[PDB]
Amino acid sequence: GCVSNLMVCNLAYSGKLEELKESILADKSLATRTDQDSRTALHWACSAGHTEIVEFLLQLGVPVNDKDDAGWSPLHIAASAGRDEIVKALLGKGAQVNAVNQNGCTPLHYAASKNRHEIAVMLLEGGANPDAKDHYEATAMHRAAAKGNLKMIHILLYYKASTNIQDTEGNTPLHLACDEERVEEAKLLVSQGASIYIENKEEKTPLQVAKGGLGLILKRMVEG
Repeated sequence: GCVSNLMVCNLAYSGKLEELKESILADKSLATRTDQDSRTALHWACSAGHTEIVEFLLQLGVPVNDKDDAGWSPLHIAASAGRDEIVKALLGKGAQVNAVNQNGCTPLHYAASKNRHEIAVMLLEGGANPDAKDHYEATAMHRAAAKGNLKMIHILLYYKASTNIQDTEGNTPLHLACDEERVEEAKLLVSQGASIYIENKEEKTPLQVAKGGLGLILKRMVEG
């Protein structure tokens, strides 16, 4: 099905490399032409996951940090959709790992909440701010802790993410982990220095916010 009023974007999202190549080579201008969503063939290739296509466009010299209408860079799209090989190609053409979309999110926010382990690594290895805050001042850690993506928390801690940052509801990742009971998560978060003392905009602490059986575990981990 057609995703664009622009032929090339369709060709790209569909995987018609030969055709696409015929066109672009015919009108190099087509590699940068925008559509109804302000997207180029790059955006659509990244979305659909056509690596070969991304690489041809990249080597043609098209821009790698151009945002569509919602503020989505190709790296935003490659990250959110699990295109590991494409994320690699983008970082190798200098894609800005810290670009923010309209919603205040970086590529790492999406890699982190959809559990893109190998892609989170690439981003963080590529200079991604692990403490990047959205519009609610929430970080990847906030997400991982909430959803209890344990392997992801490990990754974010290896890359030096803060554990004691506060969203606009005054909540730290450890708050979130406790609120949703994430035992191993809330343990691990505090074994790396998450405060079991700090209060949200409800003067509540992580312990106050957890279902007894876990608020105790934590206090003894730190106090005993």
